[PDB]
Amino acid sequence: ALWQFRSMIKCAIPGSHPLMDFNNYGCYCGLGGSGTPVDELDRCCETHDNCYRDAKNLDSCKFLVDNPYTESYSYSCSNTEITCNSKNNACEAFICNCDRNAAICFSKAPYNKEHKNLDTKKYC
Ligand SMILES: CCCCOC(=O)c1ccccc1C(=O)OCCCC
Ligand SMILES: [Ca+2]
Ligand SMILES: [Ca+2]
Ligand SMILES: [Ca+2]
Ligand SMILES: [Cl-]
Repeated sequence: ALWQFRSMIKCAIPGSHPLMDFNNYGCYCGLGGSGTPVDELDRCCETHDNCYRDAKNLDSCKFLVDNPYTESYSYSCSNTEITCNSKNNACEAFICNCDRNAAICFSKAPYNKEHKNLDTKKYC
């Protein structure tokens, strides 16, 4: 669920304020996205967006208000490492992996301050 992804990001990058660091960054970090990602951080976000698009295609899975962000799963944080609980159902596990792969991706991508609140109408 959305709150758990923020909390995952804080797990992987203890310095971070996720909402202020990664919301409205580049072309993809943020509600929807358009164009081509501007750096590898933005591409992590585009990959997360597409991970969610796939999960919605799982005929197996029907999310409240069709938003996988509404679906809570179980995970834990130990020393910077994220673990998705194996007892999450197939839909939860899918979302859990989208979020973990994105948190780990954000953790290893250079953070370019020029790309925070990018003018997306122009650059994306
Ligand atoms: C399916 C309707 C979309 C609903 O908005 C959200 O869940 C949402 C809410 C708060 C912060 C970020 C997002 C987001 O980044 O969502 C990405 C979905 C873009 C269509
Ligand atoms: Ca985000
Ligand atoms: Ca997005
Ligand atoms: Ca659930
Ligand atoms: Cl966020």
